[PDB]
Amino acid sequence: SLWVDKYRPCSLGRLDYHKEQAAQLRNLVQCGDFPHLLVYGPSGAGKKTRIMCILRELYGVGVEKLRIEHQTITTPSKKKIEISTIASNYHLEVNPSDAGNSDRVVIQEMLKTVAQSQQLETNSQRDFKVVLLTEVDKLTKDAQHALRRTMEKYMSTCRLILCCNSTSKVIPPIRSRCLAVRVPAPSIEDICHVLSTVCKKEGLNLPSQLAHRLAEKSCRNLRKALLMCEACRVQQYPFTADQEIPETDWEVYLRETANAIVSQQTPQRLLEVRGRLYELLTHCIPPEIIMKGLLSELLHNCDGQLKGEVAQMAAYYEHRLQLGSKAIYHLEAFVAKFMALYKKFMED
Amino acid sequence: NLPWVEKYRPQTLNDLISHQDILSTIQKFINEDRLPHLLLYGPPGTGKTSTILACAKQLYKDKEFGSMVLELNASDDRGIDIIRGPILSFASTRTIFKKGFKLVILDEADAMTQDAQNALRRVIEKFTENTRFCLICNYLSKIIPALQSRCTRFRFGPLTPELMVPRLEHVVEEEKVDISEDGMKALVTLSSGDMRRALNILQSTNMAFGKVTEETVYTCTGHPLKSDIANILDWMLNQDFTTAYRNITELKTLKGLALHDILTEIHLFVHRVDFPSSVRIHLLTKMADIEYRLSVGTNEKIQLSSLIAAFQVTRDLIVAEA
Amino acid sequence: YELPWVEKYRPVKLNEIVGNEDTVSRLEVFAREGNVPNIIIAGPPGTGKTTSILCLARALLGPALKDAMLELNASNDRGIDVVRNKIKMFAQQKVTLPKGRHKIIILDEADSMTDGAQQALRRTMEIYSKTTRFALACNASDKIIEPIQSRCAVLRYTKLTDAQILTRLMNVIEKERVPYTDDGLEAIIFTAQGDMRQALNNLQSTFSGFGFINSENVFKVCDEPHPLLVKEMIQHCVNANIDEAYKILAHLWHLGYSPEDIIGNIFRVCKTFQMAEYLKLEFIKEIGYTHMKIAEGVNSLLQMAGLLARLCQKTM
Amino acid sequence: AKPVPWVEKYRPKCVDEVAFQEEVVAVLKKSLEGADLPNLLFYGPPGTGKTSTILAAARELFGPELFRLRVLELNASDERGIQVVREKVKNFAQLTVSGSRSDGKPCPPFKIVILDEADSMTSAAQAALRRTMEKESKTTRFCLICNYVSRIIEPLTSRCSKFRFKPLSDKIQQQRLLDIAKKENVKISDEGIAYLVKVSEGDLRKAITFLQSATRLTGGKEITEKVITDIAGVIPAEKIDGVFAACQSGSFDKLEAVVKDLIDEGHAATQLVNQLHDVVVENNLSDKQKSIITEKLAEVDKCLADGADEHLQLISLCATVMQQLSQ
Amino acid sequence: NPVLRRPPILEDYVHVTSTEGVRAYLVLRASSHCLWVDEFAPRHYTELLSDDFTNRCLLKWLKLWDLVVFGHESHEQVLEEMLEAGLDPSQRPKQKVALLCGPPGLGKTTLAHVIARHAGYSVVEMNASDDRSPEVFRTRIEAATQMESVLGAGGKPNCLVIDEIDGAPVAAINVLLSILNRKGLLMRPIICICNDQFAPSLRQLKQQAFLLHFPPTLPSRLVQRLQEVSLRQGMRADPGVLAALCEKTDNDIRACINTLQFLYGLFSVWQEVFQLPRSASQRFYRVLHAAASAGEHEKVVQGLFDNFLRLRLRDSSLGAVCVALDWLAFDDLLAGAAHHSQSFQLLRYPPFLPVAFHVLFASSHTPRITFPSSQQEAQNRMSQMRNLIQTLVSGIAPATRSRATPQALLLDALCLLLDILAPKLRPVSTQLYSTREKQQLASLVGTMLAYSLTYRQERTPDGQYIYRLEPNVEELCRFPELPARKPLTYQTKQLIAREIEVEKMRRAEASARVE
Ligand SMILES: Nc1ncnc2c1ncn2[C@@H]1O[C@H](COP(=O)(O)OP(=O)(O)OP(O)(O)=S)[C@@H](O)[C@H]1O
Ligand SMILES: Nc1ncnc2c1ncn2[C@@H]1O[C@H](COP(=O)(O)OP(=O)(O)OP(O)(O)=S)[C@@H](O)[C@H]1O
Ligand SMILES: Nc1ncnc2c1ncn2[C@@H]1O[C@H](COP(=O)(O)OP(=O)(O)OP(O)(O)=S)[C@@H](O)[C@H]1O
Ligand SMILES: Nc1ncnc2c1ncn2[C@@H]1O[C@H](COP(=O)(O)OP(=O)(O)O)[C@@H](O)[C@H]1O
Ligand SMILES: [Mg+2]
Ligand SMILES: [Mg+2]
Ligand SMILES: [Mg+2]
Repeated sequence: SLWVDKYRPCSLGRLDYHKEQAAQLRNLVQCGDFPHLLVYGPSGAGKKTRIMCILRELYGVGVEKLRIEHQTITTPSKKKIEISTIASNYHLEVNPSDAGNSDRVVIQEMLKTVAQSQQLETNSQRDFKVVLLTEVDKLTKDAQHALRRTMEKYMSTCRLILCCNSTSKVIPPIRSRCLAVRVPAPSIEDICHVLSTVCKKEGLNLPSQLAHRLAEKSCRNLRKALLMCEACRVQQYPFTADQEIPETDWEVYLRETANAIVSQQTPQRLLEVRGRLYELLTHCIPPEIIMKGLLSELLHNCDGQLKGEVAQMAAYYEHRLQLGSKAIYHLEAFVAKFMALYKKFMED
Repeated sequence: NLPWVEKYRPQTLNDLISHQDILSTIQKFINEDRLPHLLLYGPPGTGKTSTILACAKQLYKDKEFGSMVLELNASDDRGIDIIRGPILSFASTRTIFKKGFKLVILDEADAMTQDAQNALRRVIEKFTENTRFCLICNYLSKIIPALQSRCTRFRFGPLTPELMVPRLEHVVEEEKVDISEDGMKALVTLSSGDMRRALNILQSTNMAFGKVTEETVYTCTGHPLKSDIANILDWMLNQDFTTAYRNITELKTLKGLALHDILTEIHLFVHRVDFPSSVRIHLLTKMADIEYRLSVGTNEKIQLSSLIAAFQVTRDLIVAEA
Repeated sequence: YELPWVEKYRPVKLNEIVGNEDTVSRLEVFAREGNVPNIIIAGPPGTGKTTSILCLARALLGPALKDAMLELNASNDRGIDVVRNKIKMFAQQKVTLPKGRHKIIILDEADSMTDGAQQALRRTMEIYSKTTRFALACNASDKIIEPIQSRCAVLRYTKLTDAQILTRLMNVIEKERVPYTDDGLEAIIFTAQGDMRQALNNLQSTFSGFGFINSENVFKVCDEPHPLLVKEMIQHCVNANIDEAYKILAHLWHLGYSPEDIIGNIFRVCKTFQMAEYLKLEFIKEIGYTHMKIAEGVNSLLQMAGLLARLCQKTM
Repeated sequence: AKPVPWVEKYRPKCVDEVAFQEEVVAVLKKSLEGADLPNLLFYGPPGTGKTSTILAAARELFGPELFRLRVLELNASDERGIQVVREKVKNFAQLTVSGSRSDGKPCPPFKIVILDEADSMTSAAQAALRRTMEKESKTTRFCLICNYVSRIIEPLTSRCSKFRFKPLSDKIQQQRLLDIAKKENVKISDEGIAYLVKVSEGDLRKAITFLQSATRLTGGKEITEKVITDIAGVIPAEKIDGVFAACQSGSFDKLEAVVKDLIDEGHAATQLVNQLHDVVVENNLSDKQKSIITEKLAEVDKCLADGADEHLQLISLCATVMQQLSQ
Repeated sequence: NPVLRRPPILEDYVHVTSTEGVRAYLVLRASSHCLWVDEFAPRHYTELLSDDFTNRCLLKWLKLWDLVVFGHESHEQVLEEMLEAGLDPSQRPKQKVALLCGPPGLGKTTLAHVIARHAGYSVVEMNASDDRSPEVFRTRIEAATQMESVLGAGGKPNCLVIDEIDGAPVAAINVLLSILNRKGLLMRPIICICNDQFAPSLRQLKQQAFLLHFPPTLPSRLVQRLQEVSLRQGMRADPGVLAALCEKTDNDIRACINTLQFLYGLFSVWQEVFQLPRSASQRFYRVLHAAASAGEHEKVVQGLFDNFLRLRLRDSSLGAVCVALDWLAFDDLLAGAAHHSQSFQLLRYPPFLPVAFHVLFASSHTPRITFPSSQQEAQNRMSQMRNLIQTLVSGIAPATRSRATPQALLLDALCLLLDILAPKLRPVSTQLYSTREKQQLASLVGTMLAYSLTYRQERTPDGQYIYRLEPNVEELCRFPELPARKPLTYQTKQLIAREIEVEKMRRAEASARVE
């Protein structure tokens, strides 16, 4: 069993970072009229830790007894779509963004179905029940309009906890009626604290300097930090400060992509780097993640008078990739513009 | 009683004005029996339904109007079902009374899918000597080019103020309202050549403020006056960023104006200003960027300060050019 | 009760069609021979796909046309039961036909049919091909599946070159003795744009509307933006002049033109304008971007002003 | 009883309870004697009480006997479907009763339908609403409630009477929130109340919901600035001073540090655009610098409205405020 | 000069100030009876036109199905090994149903018909979406199979050949799966044909079905078969137009035979774009009319994206590549917005995308224009990667699927997991292992039991065995151009696999004991 999820907290008092938000949420769920929640922050900050912790504090013992159900829905076109559901006897958890263009269909039908379902022995447990919408940000406009309709009509019997990142694409009038809970990414010292705790439980003597290296290469992402710690334990048990940390294959692939860019400024190297971009894109990783990795591994090389225009073109081609439908044209346009600007930079 | 728009629908080819060529060609078509299928396209509220209904009531009596004219629009469900329903069933059959061609009047015809347009254009080809269609639409560009290759297209165009005043004067004569000299000018400017908005805003400020002046209709409609836009552009080209931003946000909060109307009136004011050509190119580029920028749902104050920002760059440029 | 010119001057034989000369000649070779393969005819509207398929079916069958030819169209219902029943038991039927002549199912506007309709189509046209042959007509091949274009022979009809449109137009005009001006007839070409039925209807319409066929009459009964005004607009955008082009813009906006038709005629004039090739590419890209601004729902005069500003700044 | 939120609980109820909106009372008071009115559209920030004003107004025009029979109230964001626009309004106008009451008072013979929050509808739904207003212009009158003008389309606003609803502008909300705090036994100082007014631009309902949320988190503790800054979606001011200190002079390493230190905190980039815009338009920067920074803030808010990545765009926005601040 | 600091004489004016305040004002004033695709249908196995491996594989599958209905007793070696991967005790193959797929017009139906006629089966056909209700599909699915023959002393049996189930409604594939998974028993082989392999209705079928993905036909046998057809029909033997024609249609037999039957494009447009012919407005109008008459723009743009950088470009500013990329992205934006706004006015611009390339890449040098499009292969690889990651996240139990996103699992929690699952272990026996290795094996077997993955043996084509992952997760984590890490040994992998199976019966026994 991995220690990333084995030593996960259960109660709100055994949290390692953001104690004040933990106390605020504990006193919020201590009284009645628990409102609609919109939890947000960066990836790996620990939103879902707060969410199952809130579910632990809201209910009794049976909060981690989860199972997968499969529910079929019908589009206006005659086609059956099977959707997945992570559910318990006290709550619901749905990812509704897996259905791309039929997100309004599932957002109407599935929560109409669970709203029309009656809580058996409702006097014993609590007043209402909670529904998690795990990936909610990339839902489209009228899907989120049906979502706020669902929030309005079953306000007495079904409150929702929407979890996402980058709420700019989340519509305004769902943010008005939802209590906004913001979970920041843990700092370098809090990541070092929880790494030292997860090593002290498992009989380990991690030096502080290697914990700083793990925190600074995890880029404020605790799950990735604990996975690096696990992989470092697998690689070598005697821990030295000068330790080779096993970085993930797509980051070092982006590093090789970036040094293939800065090596040559010719169309043949552009063909090679377009092949590398295709190999990166075929693994179903998001192109904004590729863009961010390219800019992070690109700013370690370029001169100080050229970082600003490079960053502006990075934002420009990420935005036009979001407006478009095929990623490789905008990505290789960004790479071609960077090569043209760099060869103008060293040519003069 | 009713609103003035429904009380004065021109019932006679005499009452309507400023559409005399459409009048002459359609009466020339209908007297010699050479009327083709019609496609009437233009802005809203320039009288598309009124002329075809008066023409259909000119052809037929009231006692035979029910079997020679079928009226549909988009209030009903429209698509592939009702083209294979009432439309061709009316079109393929004869007349219950006497003899002659029939009429289908389809209001707001640009709201159907292109499959429905293909079904309807084949229906138009199949039955022509016994059915004469009439499709009223707002935009021509929502209609497939073969359908425009069937039915002759008539453009109504704008309602010019010099033949928009006397109908408003006639409804003023019939229904007594307190209206000053600026009332006709504000009616023919504010309604944007749409006479359905003219008789709706006339009833709105008659019921609301009683008297009809420039100030009453501009405060009821919420439009900014020319003095307001002159003050806004004077603050943008005169004061610094804090003072101009504070002045315009105070004026916009007090008067309840909207940034889209401010942008439109400012654009219609820029070409009055004798800007240098590069500065006007800068202004039109940035203002078109802002008007696309409001269309997605951005925060209005930030685009307001963006307009102030572009005008601050311009005032530095004109002084640097002077 | 005279018939319109679209149906009166329809061709009755396969050599009167001026659309695609090699395809028409091969269709006549198949009409005189008999073993016509499964064909699909694609192209823009008005090229004459329907009259080519109808003339091929007539010259094949002759007196047995009323029983050996099934014309299914867009105005008829084309559900799953229709391709299950009507097309199937037409393809299963027997007709006493000659040695080379074959049954014909004219499937006009096949791009508008649903996916299950084509799913029930495919087996039928593969199996019953010893007796019945499918002659599909369509506008865009993208809405039809690739297997149907595989089992058919695809016949791309081009947009008509203006010379053959002129030859047919002198044929119709000499058949009617309608007076004309030359530049008015070129205006009828400009209003056609590869749509020959549109050219015939606009000529028809225009003569019935106003005697002499002159640029003024056809441009009055059509009321598109004038080519001279939009061409002078693009010329004023070439030499970096926002103001002189904006008087033309205000002229076309106070005339009541919708922005969609303004930007469509702007692109259509910019297609054939005599300017630099890379400059034409940049102009077409900016006109396309403003056309997406229009199509997304921003139809102001300021979008036209920003289009003019972007065309002005792209010429230094 | 159920815990009622204090927005609809504390809304006005009668015609004269509207807190100085006597023009909206007077136009109708004229319409009582005139017995005729066109379509209506009330636009204004929420919590003002347009819906309660038109409910009491229709109660004055019909009476409690005819209120449940002649007034149909629908929420447009609850009825965004094109079917329920084109079926329920048709069924309401088709079922007609006479305009005569048992009390003997005269009554105008047209129906009343209300569509609340109609600005959230799309273009096609609003076009279908325009069609429903077009075909039912004889037997059923239309009134709409919205918060913004241009979200309602131009054909929908060309056939109605537009009424601006002004809220409690200044110096009334602070003591009102103090009465709510003393009624529910809530301890909150003057600066917290002033910050509650300041975080919402003219919005009462936002202030009541933020006070409800802060009292729910504290549960009886002091409402400090940190809790209100957390709930109202405010970046703390020291983060903006750190951003301006990093972007004033130095290298791109400190910007990347503060941008990656602003995304990590969980802050929305639109909130940075709003607050950074607020601190640029009020500071003592040059006009060219203020202009370039604010134009880029508008462009960044545009692309965040289009769904672009916040990280790269805050990097580019901080890069151009660095290139404007260092020079 | 448009600006005067002096106040206008008698017209209106607007003030302009600066940061200094100069205050300048602005002025406000049966040879001929059947087709050539029908007369040239191969009636025997000798004259088939497909890959010989595919025909042999399907012939061996229908030759091994003969046990229960007659009573008679690289990717290629993977397919051959699952062909001979044992038999079910009720004498059925482990691969009950075939799922041949591919592009149109290769001969899947012809191959299936002649193989069914070769293996002693009376052919019977099916179109799936022809009859799209569950009930008629159910009636035909238990009528075509599950039955004997009425003729004489047995006669010959029938095997069901379902065509066009790629577009079948999901209830029909559900009925077929429920009739396949019954354990009154399915006895006749079912031969399904699907055009799109990655259809969402077909995803549950492949996991059980036999798969024979059709490779494209080699052009040399295409050319000589078309030459045989031309010499039999009396057509002139011109192999250049046959090779070009077959290159244009992506090696589709229906298209070339129908075109040569009609006779008594892509490469021309590509050659006009990428090489000037041996005024500039004249070739501009010529390539514009060629791009307008090309019609199909999706494959043209897809091939232009896979060829515009392979030219011998001497650009010293890479400006042309940037402009071509902006043009391609503009076409992408415009196609997406024309899909969103449903406007046909925008559909006249993508003909200007290849034309622009002719202004940018009019290379005089003879261009190496490559017909296969790597964008299609990249889309297919991305799609099969997507099916693999949904299969993986379906593999997880709800306990962990809950803790993390599949996006976060793919980006941040899978390669490090593999690196955890690939430790350094000596190749010794489990009893000779120490205590620390024993609890490390306990941690590894707990991680595999929670993630539901195992190691399965397979035959390397050299004759020996090797052990692989059960969902083969390394192809979505590792990358080809990386420094390769040392994999686990054979002995460690097999001892871990026996520990996996031992823990599986262990947890089964404890779950039986608790209940
Ligand atoms: N030329 C005109 N002369 C007099 N009154 C006119 C004229 N044009 C419009 N009107 C008035 O405008 C009212 C509305 O006219 P309609 O024909 O219904 O508008 P429309 O042209 O159909 O546009 P729609 O229906 O919104 S697409 C009529 O009842 C007339 O009173
Ligand atoms: N090549 C041609 N030569 C002569 N007349 C033609 C030609 N093409 C079209 N026409 C005329 O235009 C009329 C309409 O032609 P159709 O064949 O119906 O057009 P189409 O090819 O079917 O395109 P659609 O159906 O509108 S998409 C015919 O009746 C002819 O009078
Ligand atoms: N060896 C061959 N030589 C010549 N023609 C052949 C040969 N084998 C098959 N054909 C013909 O070519 C076609 C074979 O393709 P089909 O199997 O019918 O279509 P398909 O390959 O299944 O692809 P789709 O998706 O059904 S269009 C048939 O028309 C056969 O008559
Ligand atoms: N106090 C803590 N103790 C141990 N682990 C923690 C703690 N806080 C967060 N984590 C770890 O950080 C990771 C954050 O993942 P998650 O909650 O999914 O955040 P996100 O939803 O943003 O990806 C979790 O896997 C969790 O194990
Ligand atoms: Mg009308
Ligand atoms: Mg046709
Ligand atoms: Mg098939």
